[PDB]
Amino acid sequence: GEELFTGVVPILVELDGDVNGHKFSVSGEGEGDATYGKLTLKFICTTGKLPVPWPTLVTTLVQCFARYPDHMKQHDFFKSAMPEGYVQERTIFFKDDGNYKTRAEVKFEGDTLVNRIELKGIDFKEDGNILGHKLEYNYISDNVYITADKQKNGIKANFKIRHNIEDGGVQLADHYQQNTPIGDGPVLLPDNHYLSTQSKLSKDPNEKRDHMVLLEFVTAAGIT
Repeated sequence: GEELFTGVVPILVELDGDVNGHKFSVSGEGEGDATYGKLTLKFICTTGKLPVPWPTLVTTLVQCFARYPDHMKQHDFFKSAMPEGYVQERTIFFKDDGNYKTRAEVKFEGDTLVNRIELKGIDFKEDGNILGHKLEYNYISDNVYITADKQKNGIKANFKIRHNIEDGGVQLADHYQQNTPIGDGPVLLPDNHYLSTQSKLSKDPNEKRDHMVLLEFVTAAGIT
């Protein structure tokens, strides 16, 4: 499975979302180079204006592109599930606001790594930081804490994203994650570790559609 990642791999992302009844879709394209933990992606809202902030979608919109140090390669669940892929599910609780629930299938379609996602958001405040578009657009950086889930032959993870708000404050997004293989072959069930992830958000100055450019680095850590 890891052999599929030694070079540059094209990526396609497709998301359908509904947040407090606001429906939208996002498409993305780019490439990943797991040797360097490196992702370059561009996302477009294909239905018009995105009804939530782009930064709140970053985590939802391919952790198989993590750089695992040589000494940790036996702990890389994500690549070990390929090419058949895995189901990635989250609940994302926005403190003092609504939540997202997401279900994605991440797998190869030929030579392209595809992430197909459905997102449902409920209980948001119409004037909160999310539906009110009060978040900064710049960077997200944090650590994804992974543990084995022997019962689903997969993994769980938990992490926090501390989104900066335009007034100087913070909007916390508490993430709970589960991944389960699609296929029936052996997978690597890891010791506890984390992915150190840095996402840089930008705009394509020639792009008139509502969009997000992402440069991301993802590195496994936490084992000696």
